[PDB]
Amino acid sequence: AMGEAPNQALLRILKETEFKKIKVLGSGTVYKGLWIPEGEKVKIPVAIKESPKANKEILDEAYVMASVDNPHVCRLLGICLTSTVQLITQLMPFGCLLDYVREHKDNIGSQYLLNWCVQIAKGMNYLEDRRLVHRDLAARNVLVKTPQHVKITDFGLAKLLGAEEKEYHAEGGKVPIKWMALESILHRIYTHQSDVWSYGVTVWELMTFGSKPYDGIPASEISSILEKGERLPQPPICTIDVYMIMVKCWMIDADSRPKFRELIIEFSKMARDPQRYLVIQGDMDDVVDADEYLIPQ
Ligand SMILES: COc1cc2ncnc(Nc3ccc(F)c(Cl)c3)c2cc1OCCCN1CCOCC1
Ligand code: NA
Repeated sequence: AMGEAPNQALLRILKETEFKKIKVLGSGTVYKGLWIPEGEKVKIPVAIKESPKANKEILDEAYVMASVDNPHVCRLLGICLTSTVQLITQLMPFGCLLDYVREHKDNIGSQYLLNWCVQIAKGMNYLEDRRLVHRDLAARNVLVKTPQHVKITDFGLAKLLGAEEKEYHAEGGKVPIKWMALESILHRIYTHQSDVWSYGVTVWELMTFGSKPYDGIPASEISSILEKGERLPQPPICTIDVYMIMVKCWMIDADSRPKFRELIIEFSKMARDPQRYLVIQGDMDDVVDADEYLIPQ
């Protein structure tokens, strides 16, 4: 019986003249640039993302990204209507967390790993409060603002649940199989609890310092592996306490898996005694970051 409330997010349309590209970051192509609005004496570092069937997907993505506002989720600064539609967002200078953990494998300690798990769970809990199923959570879709501050991005697959709707039922469409809950593979059902499965895989990627899950197994074999009860193995650095959390994320009964709000509590506790839980060897004047550039709502 609960109804739906209005979404009064403001979609800001940026003029192409207001921002300068600088370099490519990966060709979907994403550029790094500088946005210099109105007559404001500020310069904001941005990332800039860019056949009729595809502009619909980029506008669904802009819709979601314009509707989120949390320190651990990436939000839209605005869109630019060129030949192709561009999404403009805060530059996350250290890039994606997957690459970051691979590049700094030898220097990442237990405090960082556990704090990232907390922050990812915070962002995901926020998305859950907004009734959004992300559907593509993975370390490649977490971005690094600084080593101490990460945010979830890439809302290309995300879906808004009705006020009294548990599930999104997908049609066909490519979905990254190695991060998907078993029920999503077999039945195309997605929920907040399927996102929790992906979260566990994401934690595993972190705790192996960026290993590929089920490395060298074809995606078409993953369903039958999971059905037999096999799961990703215990990373070497992980105590049983940390692995148990991961394993719980990969239970067959979706409602048995932890909730994001529980994951925040559990990883917060572990971050206070990090070496109890992970055993790890060797443990421009007018530039404004977009977190200090506030746009009325
Ligand atoms: C400094 O690097 C980035 C900062 C970023 N800052 C903000 N957003 C990014 N991506 C992004 C993601 C979704 C969006 F809607 C928009 Cl507008 C942008 C960013 C992507 C970035 O790089 C993506 C790097 C992808 N690597 C680069 C090549 O190696 C494999 C994948
Ligand atoms: Na230690």
